Amino acid sequence: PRRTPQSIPYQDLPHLVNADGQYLFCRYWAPTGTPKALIFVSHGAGEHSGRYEELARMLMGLDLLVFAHDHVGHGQSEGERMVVSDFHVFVRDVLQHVDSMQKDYPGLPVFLLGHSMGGAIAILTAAERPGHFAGMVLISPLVLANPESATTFKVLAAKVLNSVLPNLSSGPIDSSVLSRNKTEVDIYNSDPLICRAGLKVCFGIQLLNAVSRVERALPKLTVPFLLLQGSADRLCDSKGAYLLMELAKSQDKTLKIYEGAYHVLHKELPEVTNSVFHEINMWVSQRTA
Ligand SMILES: O=C(c1ccc2nc(C3CCCCC3)oc2c1)N1CC(N2CCN(c3ncccn3)CC2)C1
Repeated sequence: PRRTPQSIPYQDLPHLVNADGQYLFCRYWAPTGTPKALIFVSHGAGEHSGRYEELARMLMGLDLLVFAHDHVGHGQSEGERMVVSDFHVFVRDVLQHVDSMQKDYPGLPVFLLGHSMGGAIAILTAAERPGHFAGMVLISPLVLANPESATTFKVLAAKVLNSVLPNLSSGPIDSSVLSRNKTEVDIYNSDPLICRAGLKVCFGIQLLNAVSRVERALPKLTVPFLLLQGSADRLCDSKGAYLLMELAKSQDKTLKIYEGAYHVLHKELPEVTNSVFHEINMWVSQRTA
């Protein structure tokens, strides 16, 4: 019996098998009646789909069918943890899931919501299907990395590759600098489905590939979007938010900057998180009326 990394049989769980034969754990939040639209939620590196429960419940309350999976190497899905052969695998697997849901609900508009790496995945998914998605909501998407961090990582990756240095990775995710809400930090840290290990050089290289590919995709993007960004984001530099506003060709694009807020806006201080939920609710409501 194929089992999750936590030893639970997939036969008992919602799942999909991707093109590489790997089982991905799925999550669904369906309203009681006919949905007005579909929305795929794309989580970031080191986390998983269960971290979106409250956002998904809000969106389902707007009569959308919300759906997600754990990206390969994450959460309850198969794969070596926080490894991917090529970043495109994530996008391919999103497109499989979206295509399979759309055929079950033909004619319904489909939105994307993504955070951080999951925002880069959203951008690249929309760009691979020009004109197809109804909208995207991006919470601190990975567009430009913090320049000092990116340089540090490139130097590390070069040392590791050009001197074959062993047992060296980049640092782990530091949740304490990614939200001001200490309670949320503690909740995240004790989640059994996150990855707390150092980021491997091979995965970092794929995140740099994502950044490069995002920049090439931006001038091609036409999908409507809402972009939410914290000014004190230590991971996804706010300069990237401005680059997305500048280069996307979308006729419907809006940016809200949260002054002083850190990266994880949907798990931030209550004044910020409450606003984030409100803004997403209004923006999606207006576009599914
Ligand atoms: O997608 C990411 C992520 C993680 C690590 C990264 N490193 C880079 C750069 C580094 C330089 C080279 C180019 C790539 O980009 C990343 C993106 N995620 C999702 C985010 N996490 C943070 C922790 N979280 C959290 N923290 C506190 C409270 C609640 N949740 C959940 C979401 C981080």
